[PDB]
Amino acid sequence: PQITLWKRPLVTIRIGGQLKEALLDTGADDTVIEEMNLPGKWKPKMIGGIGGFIKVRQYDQIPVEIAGHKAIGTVLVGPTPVNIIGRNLLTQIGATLNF
Amino acid sequence: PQITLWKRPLVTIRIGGQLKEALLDTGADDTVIEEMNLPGKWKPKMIGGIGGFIKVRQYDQIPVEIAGHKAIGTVLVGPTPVNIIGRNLLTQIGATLNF
Ligand SMILES: CC[C@H](C)[C@@H]1NC(=O)[C@@H](NC[C@@H](O)C[C@@H](Cc2ccccc2)C(=O)N[C@H]2c3ccccc3C[C@H]2O)Cc2ccc(cc2)OCCCCCNC1=O
Repeated sequence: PQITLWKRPLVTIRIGGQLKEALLDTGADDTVIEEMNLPGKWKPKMIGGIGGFIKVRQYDQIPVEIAGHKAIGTVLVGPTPVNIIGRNLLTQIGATLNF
Repeated sequence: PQITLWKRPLVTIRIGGQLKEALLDTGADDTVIEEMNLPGKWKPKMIGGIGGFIKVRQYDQIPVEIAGHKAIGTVLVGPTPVNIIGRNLLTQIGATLNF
């Protein structure tokens, strides 16, 4: 689908059997979801953005369905203001910026 | 043009007579430019991102040319690690997300 940017590009995703709303973020290298219980082993990690660095739990090969499109990749879980879909998963569903 | 997301979506912009490299960010509500001496009156502001908040100076009606696309709007100047072109300016150049 073609998404204009007048409003925040928030879409419904499905992860861990749960449906959530996430922001399609082209400025985020990785995908960071709000604290939740995800199956499997996780590795402590530190990511940085605007405002500072935060500690996250890194999960690998996590299946995520974005607007009906399937992706399987790394998902970081931590104290984020909003669920973010980064370039690691955006490239999987073939998302591009057009103008 | 069509920009893929394998790497960070960096483009050349023109602001205040200077050519800069900025990141096309669909996850940013506003546009944040690295510290530069822009003339005119500004309003102090605090924007929140991933690791917290940072203080910026808000300039309005600033002309910014994005890859040959003339746009004009609010620009926040602060200690950002990278120039960020937000939705306020992306909507003006007709930018969309497609997948
Ligand atoms: C610059 C971003 C502005 C300040 C902010 N947006 C973000 O921070 C949004 N994402 C910001 C990123 O697109 C910016 C982008 C800028 C950058 C780029 C390269 C190197 C350093 C910093 C970044 O942080 N990127 C980092 C990131 C984010 C998530 C996961 C991994 C990583 C790694 C790194 O790329 C998420 C958000 C947060 C609070 C929100 C709403 C959305 O509250 C609600 C809105 C609050 C007011 C509006 N604020 C925003 O739109």
